[PDB]
Amino acid sequence: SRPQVTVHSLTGEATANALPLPAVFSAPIRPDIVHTVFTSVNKNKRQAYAV
Amino acid sequence: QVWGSETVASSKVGYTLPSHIISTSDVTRIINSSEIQSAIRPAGQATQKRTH
Amino acid sequence: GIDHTSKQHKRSGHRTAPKSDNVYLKLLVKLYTFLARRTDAPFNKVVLKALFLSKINRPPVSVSRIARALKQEGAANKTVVVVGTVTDDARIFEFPKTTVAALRFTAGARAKIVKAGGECITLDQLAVRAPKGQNTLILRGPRNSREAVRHFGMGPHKGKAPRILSTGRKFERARGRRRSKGFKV
Amino acid sequence: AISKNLPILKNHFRKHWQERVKVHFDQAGKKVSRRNARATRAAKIAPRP
Amino acid sequence: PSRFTKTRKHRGHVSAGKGRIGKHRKHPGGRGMAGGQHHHRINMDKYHPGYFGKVGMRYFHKQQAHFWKPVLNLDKLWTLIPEDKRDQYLKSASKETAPVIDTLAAGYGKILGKGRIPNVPVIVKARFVSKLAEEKIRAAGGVVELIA
Amino acid sequence: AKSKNHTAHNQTRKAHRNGIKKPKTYKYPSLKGVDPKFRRNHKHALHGTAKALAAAKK
RNA sequence: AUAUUGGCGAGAGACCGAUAGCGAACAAGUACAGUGAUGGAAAGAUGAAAAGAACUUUGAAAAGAGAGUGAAAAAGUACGUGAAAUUGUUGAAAGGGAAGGGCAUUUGAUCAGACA
RNA sequence: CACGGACCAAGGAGUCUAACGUCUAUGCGAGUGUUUGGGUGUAAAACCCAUACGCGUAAUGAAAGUGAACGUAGGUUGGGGCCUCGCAAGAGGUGCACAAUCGACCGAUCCUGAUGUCUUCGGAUGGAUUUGAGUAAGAGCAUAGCUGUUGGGACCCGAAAG
RNA sequence: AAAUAUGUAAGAAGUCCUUGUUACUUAAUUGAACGUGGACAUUUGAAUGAAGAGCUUUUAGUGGGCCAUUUUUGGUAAGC
Repeated sequence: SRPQVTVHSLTGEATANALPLPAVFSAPIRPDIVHTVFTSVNKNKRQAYAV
Repeated sequence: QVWGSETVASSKVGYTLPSHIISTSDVTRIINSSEIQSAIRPAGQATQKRTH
Repeated sequence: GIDHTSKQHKRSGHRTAPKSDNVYLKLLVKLYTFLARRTDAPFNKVVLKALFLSKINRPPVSVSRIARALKQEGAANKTVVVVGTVTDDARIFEFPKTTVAALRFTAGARAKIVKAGGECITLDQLAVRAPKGQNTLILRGPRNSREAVRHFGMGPHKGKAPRILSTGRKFERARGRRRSKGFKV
Repeated sequence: AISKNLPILKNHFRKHWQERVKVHFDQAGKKVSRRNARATRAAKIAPRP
Repeated sequence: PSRFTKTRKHRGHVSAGKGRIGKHRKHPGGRGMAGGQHHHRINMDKYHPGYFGKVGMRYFHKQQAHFWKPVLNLDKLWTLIPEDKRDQYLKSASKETAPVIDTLAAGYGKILGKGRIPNVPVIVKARFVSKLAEEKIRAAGGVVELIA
Repeated sequence: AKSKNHTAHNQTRKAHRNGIKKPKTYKYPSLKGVDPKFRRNHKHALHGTAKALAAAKK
């Protein structure tokens, strides 16, 4: 019922193990909300300046 | 566990992964499926002939 | 030179597309431009305009209003369309089947309809089930129930709620509101 | 001074207020200071809670 | 966002949206609320009736904790039961098993009778109630217990 | 230092840029200024006849 | 627990970048002014390294021309780059109490684009 | 035959903040707001959170106080969309938002003032050319943005004065 | 007693017939108001046009005016 992502080993060599999707990836993709949230959130490690 | 699903919910108080306002992000399939194509008139031309 | 009977280059005064940068609502708009263009159904033209609408002009439709409208005669089996948001109302306790289609359902309204058995549907699903909008009720919601409309038309002898930040005695109950102090309104 | 239908406003900025502005840039710094205080107290002091 | 402003668009234009005749000036009608009785009287009448004068009685040293009495309507009474138990009590409407509701515990000092709870018995513990609330609850088979 | 006291010049142009519109009459106007005796009786009459329809038409 | 543009010690910035930023990036609270209280500046940059031009010649000297050092003196301590106003020389063009501009063409000068 | 301007460079004038309104976008939605603070941290970021508190869900009245369904939450007139008949024109049914209107409900005011009993308390019931910034199946809360308002050096420069 | 200027109307929220409610009114189920029900429809009740009709919110600048034809006051007149 979910696309069954396969797991991969450190030296390549794809494993015989497969896990379902956690549904975070079927969440909606909203570039506009990511945009607004990013602007406001990247303003938040700012440091004051003044003459 | 962190972000929730239809089964699990926990790790965020009353949080629910948001809900789609459209079942299919591909509109060609919807338009071309069966019933719309039944229910629509025939089409014309992508660019019209010029008259006069 | 021309004596114009009207203003030139006047726009229609109507929103021809949504301001929202929402990919999915633009996709809905694409679908319904196609349908209104190819179906000769008034329903889809209506739904297209209502997609273009703004938020205050898409006020939420209560599930109780849905029930009220399904208590119409011949309308229990109509799919109830809301181009907007369907909110819940615990003030009802007996709620019917209600096939309901809308952009957004709250958790409460979703739960309520699914618990009564009905189905909560997107407008693309509605299109697939109903290209001409067969067997439908469009439900708009209340626009002139707003705190802002409470204030429009503010003048003497019109009764439309001053703009005021602190309500009570000492705040605009005196002169102009009562004959004992000068005059009333 | 007075204009269209707007609410009557009461803003108390007629004193020398920008001689007494306090902006809380010290918020996170004081949080870290407060945590280190609690931790160094709980160390220095005892097995007490 | 300074760049999505109109000072940007008025760069080049002499007066900057303010006129060649008024020649934007500092306080050319006064500051704040100068003139409510003289030269802004028509503003204050029409859009602010009531502003000037006294109204009633003074309360020296008034607490609002005294007057704390937030209200609840019968149409929102059943919202005070957990949703898990609400259907349980709603079905099987039986005295000797009637729900109890701590309205004060929920944060409500008075209970009002707006509209039409179901015909189920309920025990409503409230400091105050209205007459129609009492009537509607007793008609639906409940009772109001008064508390402090 | 004398002024131009009064003139009604340009004022019809101003009034007609937005047009002298009729007040947009309606059916069922306000019964304001209408005699209270009539108003009371008329209330009781409307109540009676609407009651007749509600109490006869099944 | 709270305050803390002074002091001391540390770390940072969607800050300014030498008409900016502290008045002060420099022997700056200096030079200077004023009886005094007080007022109060301007001023950074050769080059990797002085390698800072040995030597000849002219000149009374300053300097110049050469030579030369140097990747470069189209870097010579009047020094990174080196705009403009303003000026010199050369060249070109026009000019009967202004010049300048627009449309259109002559004349002169200069200039790109193209046949597989 | 009004003012300023000899020339060049560089500099140079609607900004920020607190509270706000209209509109818009977004999030959740009869609720919303994590960021006072606590936890955590690859550290002044990101991540997580209890109790509250604010605004909203109930107004009205100077207050004491009281406090929102006669009725499928009313009737009428219109009303898009849908439903039925028809090939259509058109006919009927249902009709959200919205407009107008006659009503009902809540509070204030003025009246009527019953059954009763600290016999002056009580307030049923029924009214009205009266009145509210109300109800009549909630819409708001928060973030952000242009424009606009108020206080502020408040677009920049500018007094005589105190 | 004009000319010019001006109000109203030129029908669907209409006309016709029968008939309900009322606490108003009448000597009187006579009237008044709102109505049920039925009848008249596409030359539905002049002309022309209708670069869409209706509605709302918010906000800028302005709030020194001048000229001409015609009417007209003051003034001998005036680019008053």
